[PDB]
Amino acid sequence: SHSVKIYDTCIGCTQCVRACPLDVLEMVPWDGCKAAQIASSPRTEDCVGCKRCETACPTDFLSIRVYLGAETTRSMGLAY
Amino acid sequence: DDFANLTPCSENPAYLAKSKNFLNTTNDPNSGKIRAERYASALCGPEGYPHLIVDGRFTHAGDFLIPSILFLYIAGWIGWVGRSYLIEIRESKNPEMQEVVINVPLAIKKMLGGFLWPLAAVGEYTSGKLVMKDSEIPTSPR
Amino acid sequence: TKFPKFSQDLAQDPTTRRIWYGIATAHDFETHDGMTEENLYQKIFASHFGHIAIIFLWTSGTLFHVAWQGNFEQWIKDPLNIRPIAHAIWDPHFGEGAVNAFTQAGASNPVNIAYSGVYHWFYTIGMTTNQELYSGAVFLLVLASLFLFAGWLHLQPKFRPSLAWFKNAESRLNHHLAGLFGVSSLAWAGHLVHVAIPEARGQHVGWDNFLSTPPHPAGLMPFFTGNWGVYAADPDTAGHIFGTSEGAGTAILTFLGGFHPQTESLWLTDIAHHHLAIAVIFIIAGHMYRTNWGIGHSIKEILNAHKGPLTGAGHTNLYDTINNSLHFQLGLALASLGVITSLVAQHMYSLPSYAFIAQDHTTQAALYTHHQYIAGFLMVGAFAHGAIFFVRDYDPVANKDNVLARMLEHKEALISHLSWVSLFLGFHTLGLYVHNDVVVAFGTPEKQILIEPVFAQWIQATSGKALYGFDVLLSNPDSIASTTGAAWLPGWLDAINSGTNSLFLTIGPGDFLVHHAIALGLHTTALILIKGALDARGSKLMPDKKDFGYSFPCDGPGRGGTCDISAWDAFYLAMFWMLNTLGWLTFYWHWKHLGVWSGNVAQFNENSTYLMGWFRDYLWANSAQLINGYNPYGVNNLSVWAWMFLFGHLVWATGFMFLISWRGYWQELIETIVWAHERTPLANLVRWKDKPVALSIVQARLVGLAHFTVGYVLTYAAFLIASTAGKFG
Amino acid sequence: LGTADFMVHHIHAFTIHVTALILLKGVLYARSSRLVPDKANLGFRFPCDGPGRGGTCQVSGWDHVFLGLFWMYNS
Amino acid sequence: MDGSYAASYLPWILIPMVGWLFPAVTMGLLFIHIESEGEG
Amino acid sequence: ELSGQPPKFGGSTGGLLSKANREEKYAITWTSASEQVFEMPTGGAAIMNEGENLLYLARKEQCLALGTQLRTKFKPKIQDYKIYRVYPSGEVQYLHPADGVFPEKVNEGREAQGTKTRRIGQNPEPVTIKFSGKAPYEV
Amino acid sequence: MALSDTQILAALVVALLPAFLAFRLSTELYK
Amino acid sequence: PYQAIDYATQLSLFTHHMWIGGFLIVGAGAHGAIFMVRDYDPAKNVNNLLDRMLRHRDAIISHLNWVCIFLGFHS
Amino acid sequence: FVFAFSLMFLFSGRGYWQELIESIVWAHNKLNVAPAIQPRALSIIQGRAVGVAHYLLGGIVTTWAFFLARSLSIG
Ligand code: CLA
Ligand code: CLA
Ligand code: CLA
Ligand code: CLA
Ligand code: CLA
Ligand code: CLA
Ligand SMILES: CC1=C(/C=C/C(C)=C/C=C/C(C)=C\C=C\C=C(C)\C=C\C=C(C)\C=C\C2=C[C@H](C)[C@H](O)CC2(C)C)C(C)(C)C[C@@H](O)C1
Ligand code: SF4
Ligand code: SF4
Ligand code: SF4
Repeated sequence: SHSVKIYDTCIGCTQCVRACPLDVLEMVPWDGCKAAQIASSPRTEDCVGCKRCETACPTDFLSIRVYLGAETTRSMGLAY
Repeated sequence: DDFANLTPCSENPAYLAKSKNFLNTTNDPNSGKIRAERYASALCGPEGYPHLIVDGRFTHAGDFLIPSILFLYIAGWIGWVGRSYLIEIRESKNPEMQEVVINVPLAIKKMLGGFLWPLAAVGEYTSGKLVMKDSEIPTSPR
Repeated sequence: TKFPKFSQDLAQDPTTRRIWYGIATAHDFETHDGMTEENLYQKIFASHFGHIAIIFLWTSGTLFHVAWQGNFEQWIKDPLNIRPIAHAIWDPHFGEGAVNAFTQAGASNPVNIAYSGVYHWFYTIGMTTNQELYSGAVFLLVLASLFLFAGWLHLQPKFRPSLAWFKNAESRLNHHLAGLFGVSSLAWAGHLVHVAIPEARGQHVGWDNFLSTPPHPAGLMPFFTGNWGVYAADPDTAGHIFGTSEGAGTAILTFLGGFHPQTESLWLTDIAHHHLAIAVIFIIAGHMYRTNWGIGHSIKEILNAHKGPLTGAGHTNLYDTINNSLHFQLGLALASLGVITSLVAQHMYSLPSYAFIAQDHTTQAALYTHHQYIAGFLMVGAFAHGAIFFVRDYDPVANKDNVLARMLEHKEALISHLSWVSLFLGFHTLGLYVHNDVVVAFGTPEKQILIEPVFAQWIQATSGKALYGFDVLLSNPDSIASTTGAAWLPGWLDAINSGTNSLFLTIGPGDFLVHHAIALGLHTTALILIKGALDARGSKLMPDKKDFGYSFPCDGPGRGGTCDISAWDAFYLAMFWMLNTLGWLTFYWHWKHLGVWSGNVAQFNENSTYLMGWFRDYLWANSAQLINGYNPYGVNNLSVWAWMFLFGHLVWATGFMFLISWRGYWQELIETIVWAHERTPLANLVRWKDKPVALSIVQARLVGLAHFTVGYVLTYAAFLIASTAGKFG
Repeated sequence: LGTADFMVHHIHAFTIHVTALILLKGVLYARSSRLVPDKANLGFRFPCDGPGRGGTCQVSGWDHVFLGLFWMYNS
Repeated sequence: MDGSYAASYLPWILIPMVGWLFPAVTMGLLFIHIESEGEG
Repeated sequence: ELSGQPPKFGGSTGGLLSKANREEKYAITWTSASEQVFEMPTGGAAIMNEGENLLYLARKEQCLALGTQLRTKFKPKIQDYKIYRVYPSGEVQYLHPADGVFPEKVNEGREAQGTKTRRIGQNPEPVTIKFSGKAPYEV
Repeated sequence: MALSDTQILAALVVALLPAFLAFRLSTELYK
Repeated sequence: PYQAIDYATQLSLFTHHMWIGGFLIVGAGAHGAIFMVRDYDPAKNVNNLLDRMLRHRDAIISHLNWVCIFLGFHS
Repeated sequence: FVFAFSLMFLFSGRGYWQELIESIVWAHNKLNVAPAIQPRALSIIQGRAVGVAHYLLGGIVTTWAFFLARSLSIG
């Protein structure tokens, strides 16, 4: 499956979680930003790698990065 | 003895044979004769067409040097007026809007001041604000 | 699933992609699962043994097929009037017309006509009988067996080399310079003097009597007494006939220069002294680096000493960078090999070495095109693997402030000035070509812009070309350079001033324009490859590209779009420009040599100044015989070449739809096909094991490029061979 | 009309049916598909969905038009 | 399809194996190997 | 276990395939306040009935697309849908929402996953980690 | 002079040896 | 009058209006997908012909793909 | 010509051109002549549209010139 990493430059705008179509991301409490919340990727085995979360991130460089890796049936998003 | 393979067009038999039937480029009926006269002083090959020699020699300065100077002057004019207009509009409040909607007064004011572009360029280089320092330019990660 | 055993993430893939990617990463040993440095090096050692064995088997097969189904013994009796035969034809799908058409060159069965020029090579090196070819083939079989066994042996546990053995640069350089390069050249010189020259002078020399036949009459005493000039006295006269004793001298090392009057090729004794001298120089060079005695240089201290006040750290720490990185070494080797392959082509079309090979125009054109294309491929690969090194093996802290780091510092200046030079060449070359086209089309070809290539003509004069009246250096009879009493000067000046060869062909405005176009192509391909290599680590759009590897599809439609931001994509784009530049190069070479061989140089001279002449006089005019290989009326020997011409056009077209149409369309189409298969009775009994999916983005680009390149090569090869064979062959 | 006319007319039929296939797949699958089930929300003119799902290049209806233009040219 | 070289009968039998027998056997072996589930 | 009247649908060719009975399928259940027309993610329009509903789909993405349509394109917003994974043996795994609170809003008791204590520019160089089965982000 | 059938057969038999060695090398490299 | 004997005019007219027709057909294929993405509303289309088309679209596309392959192959 | 020119846009992507534009922007910035309207590589959809437009233009113009010359040269 693909890997999703969230770095300490997150501002907790929650756009990445909203943009995710397969419910891979989550919002957890934090303290490094003013919003006091950071993104997380618990359900990372369902990620397909559409990079919508990366597109939604407004930081100078993406505070959320997706590294495509091993391909499963879920990762390929196959219906057969 | 230079260019033993290139003969003057005034004596090259192919050029003289083909210059009688020169086509008229414009509505003037003797434009072909004028072209034949003007090209009879060049260096023609075995097939009778003029060849331009560009090695620095001043006997053939008309081939490259004079058009080179003309083009360099014109291109420097264009570049200098463009750069000056850009730098001038950069201090305003909407530099991007003046990029698509040209400030014709200021545009023409810079248009007419470009004939002294070499003096302005050398003064710019000596003043040190023609070229920015490497540490003041955004750069991509190595 | 077992396959692929070297990657677990691929083995757990349930789709057909596992089959594809497993092939693509098979020979990438670094990224294999649980791979160490020592295992990597030993596996590479064995694989290199394998490639060498394959090369020897290929050469043995060439020899065997030529000796078995060829006409070598008949060809040597008349090299100027008999077509060499490559291999026999056995095709049950043939018809009567094809059988009649392909029975050529005096054979009794359908045969092919060899264009690799191996007959001339075998004749020049002394092979004259079929049994000699057969013995060579068997010996090469044995050699390949020995190398395969050597790979197996040095792969065994007791014979596995250590990491320290592989990282011994000094000993490897010494042995491979003095031994691999020097001793081999000395052995070839000995073969030429002991065997090749006597056979060229009519004396048969073989394993049976080469011990009782001295090369020189007064032999082996002057070499030790120092009276070497004895071996240069009595050279082959101008009336010598190759392979006979008529007019043949006794010298074995000369400096005659020029070409043999009959074979139009370099003198054999000149080759002997040349390879002997370079063998001596290489053996001297091979005693340079310290290995385990007191004497000898060490590369590390030489590199760490040559540092200046402008480059900062200079060449410091470069030894570790080159030694630890295999991709750096591969890139350096590929660059050098490509440069010397281009050199082989350029110095082999103009200075033929094999007897009667200058008169076989088809083989000359084929050899030039082949080795130039090989050189282009190697030159692309050098930059590709250098970018791979920058992605993987480059350590910024170790190579700090040295030349390697300084490259990445002014990389923006590099790319900007390279873009400027590419644009500057392209704009004013296309402008001149289009201006000439428009002016000629309007019926007034006198107003063309024709620039004489003054500088190249001056260089030709400096070498001795007395046609332009420059009267400089070697063309100057009173210059000190022309009054040194050099033994090669008369022959070289005779050959260069003769218009019957390709030695420094005459040039004109068309050659000027096409050489500047070639310069544009070279600088543009270099621009693409260099920007890819320098931006491989990262750019403003992707500051962290190195984390994503060398080859990845994209980074999605966000942040602008990405779409071929990887360095692999830079290589993929540069392949097209390499092919285009090679096409321009080969078109120029082929048209100029067609004019030279037919004697109609004026056609090229006055028609290459405008692009319509290129389109009409070269492409349209020379396809008349090729496309008529098979007609509604019959079939001639060019039928196979016409079929391959159309085949190449077809494959070139087919690559376009892997290059243009992209994945999602085919993915949805395959979804529909999967539904159709699963819903069909009597077909539901058969089911797939790997879920069918569309090809990946990078795989699609690779497959499109592969079909494209195959079509390009096949089309041009067919056209060139057919045109030259019909015109001259 | 002879053998050549037969071959060319059926070639015409093949090319026309293929162009119709491309445009019909564009029209019918513009709303959604098994690969991307929400293409309608992405719009009509979007380049892709991403490198995920193996690669989702040229899935919009506009891309189907872009692909059908070439086949119309060929036919 | 008929030749005058020595041992002209060899291509009559060698080419089919290189044409059919060897490609088919290689196809079968590779297909079995790449599809053999497990054990790696 | 899983209860709800299936929405009235005429049947389409875009539905499940052998993967549903071989690997897994997905189920989405929601409470509708009125029998009204909604859009199948697999193609077509079907009416959903007042009360409980239950729909079987082939992919999690299809289920979440249907959930998005339910949440956005209906004035009586349907925020109560639940997405489960149904295995061929019979096991049903609750997938969405995880803890009953939508992931968009922060809820206490969650655990950070995949979070790195550095920024994207501080990743290690590949040359320092080569010949090990690791990637710069994996470290 | 042209070859004989025995020469071709002997060449085949000789080439049978590098085939066996190449098979061994391939099996060793796969390991 | 005098058009049939002017072969250039015949060829030009045929090819010109041929190209115009092809472009317009492709434009139909495009703007239909535009309608489907934007103006199609499932609420007003229940069991009507449009919905039935959207239901057996896989069968249509599969059979059309097969006929395209068959035509191209044999011709 | 134009057909071949179109193969610039159909065969390539926009990240390469974006990086090249980054380098050229650095060049223009060194001389303090950088434009206020930041230059960007064409979008993916725009790239495809430009490629298909120039491709069709080149092909159709080639066919038009060929047909007109042949038909005017056959009496
Ligand atoms: C790689 C070199 C090479 C190549 C390309 C060919 C090519 C050909 N040979 Mg040939 N041959 C070669 C070497 C080669 N030969 C050698 C060294 C021998 C001596 C043992 C022979 C003996 C031979 C005979 C006796 C006959 C041919 C025939 C033929 C033709 C039929 C196709 C074929 O090879 O299958 C048939 C031939 C073989 C199976 C010979 C065995 C192949 C050699 C010995 C091993 C090559 C392995 C190679 C390096 C593997 C590379 C792997 C790579 C693709 C990944 C064809 C033109 C036939 C012919 O003339 O038809 C018209 C025929 O009857 N060959
Ligand atoms: C239906 C069309 C057709 C077919 C089937 C053939 C078949 C043949 N022709 Mg032929 N030919 C044809 C049309 C055809 N021809 C036409 C129209 C012409 C023009 C008139 C010719 C002109 C012609 C000439 C001039 C010659 C042939 C020869 C041959 C033979 C070559 C032997 C061979 O293929 O083994 C060798 C097989 C290969 C090299 C395989 C290459 C293809 C694959 C894809 C490459 C491998 C990729 C990959 C590594 C594969 C992995 C392994 C795989 C098992 C998975 C073969 C019998 C030659 C011959 O008789 O010598 C023996 C020969 O000299 N033909
Ligand atoms: C005298 C001792 C000696 C010799 C002869 C060799 C020879 C070789 N070593 Mg080597 N080696 C040595 C000592 C030696 N080594 C030592 C001491 C070490 C340890 C420090 C190594 C460590 C080592 C490694 C680690 C490797 C080798 C490899 C190789 C082979 C590379 C293939 C090659 O270059 O041939 C082909 C090239 C030539 C013969 C010359 C190059 C051609 C020139 C440059 C240009 C062409 C000239 C001419 C115009 C072309 C002919 C034209 C003609 C066809 C008409 C080669 C056979 C590689 C291998 O795996 O091979 C099995 C390899 O990876 N060596
Ligand atoms: C001595 C030469 C040499 C060596 C040892 C290597 C070694 C390597 N290269 Mg390299 N390369 C070379 C030359 C070389 N290359 C050249 C000349 C080029 C330019 C073309 C490249 C371009 C290149 C790229 C772009 C990449 C590599 C990569 C690699 C690495 C492994 C992947 C690989 O190539 O296997 C897998 C190779 C293949 C699957 C090759 C498939 C292509 C087939 C052979 C084409 C067949 C054509 C077809 C059969 C024609 C049929 C004709 C018929 C119809 C008649 C490996 C370190 C890759 C890497 O990054 O790894 C670190 C990578 O991305 N190389
Ligand atoms: C015949 C087709 C063709 C042409 C003309 C070009 C031209 C160019 N390519 Mg290119 N390319 C092509 C095919 C082509 N490519 C293909 C098939 C590929 C494979 C995908 C590539 C891949 C490629 C890469 C990867 C790169 C280029 C680059 C370049 C530029 C280098 C500068 C140069 O060569 O001269 C200067 C340019 C020209 C002579 C072209 C201008 C021609 C016109 C006629 C000038 C006048 C414009 C005209 C007035 C506009 C009127 C429009 C109006 C009617 C609407 C140039 C713009 C490089 C680049 O950007 O360099 C900076 C680069 O990085 N190309
Ligand atoms: C009756 C005819 C007609 C009408 C009224 C419309 C109306 C519309 N179309 Mg449509 N279309 C048509 C025919 C028509 N189309 C045809 C025949 C095609 C197939 C090619 C298309 C393909 C099409 C697409 C793919 C798209 C539209 C879109 C649109 C909408 C406006 C946006 C637009 O295209 O403007 C902007 C127009 C341009 C930017 C065109 C300028 C560039 C052209 C192509 C250059 C032409 C060059 C010329 C032929 C030769 C010049 C040579 C040069 C050297 C001088 C609008 C609803 C867009 C949309 O989504 O709207 C909802 C959209 O994406 N149309
Ligand atoms: C000042 C200015 C600008 C900027 C200008 C800048 C920054 C310029 C920078 C230039 C640099 C850094 C380097 C320039 C190098 C120039 C070289 C190397 C010139 C070489 C000339 C040669 C080799 C002449 C050759 C022969 C000379 C001879 C006369 C014949 O022909 C024959 C022939 C062709 C051989 C702009 C661009 C911003 C705007 C402009 O309007 C003005
Ligand atoms: S790549 Fe797509 S599926 Fe994966 S986490 Fe990001 S938005 Fe979700
Ligand atoms: S979009 Fe980026 S900044 Fe916003 S919450 Fe997600 S990771 Fe943090
Ligand atoms: S390569 Fe394909 S998936 Fe990636 S950004 Fe471009 S269009 Fe989208």
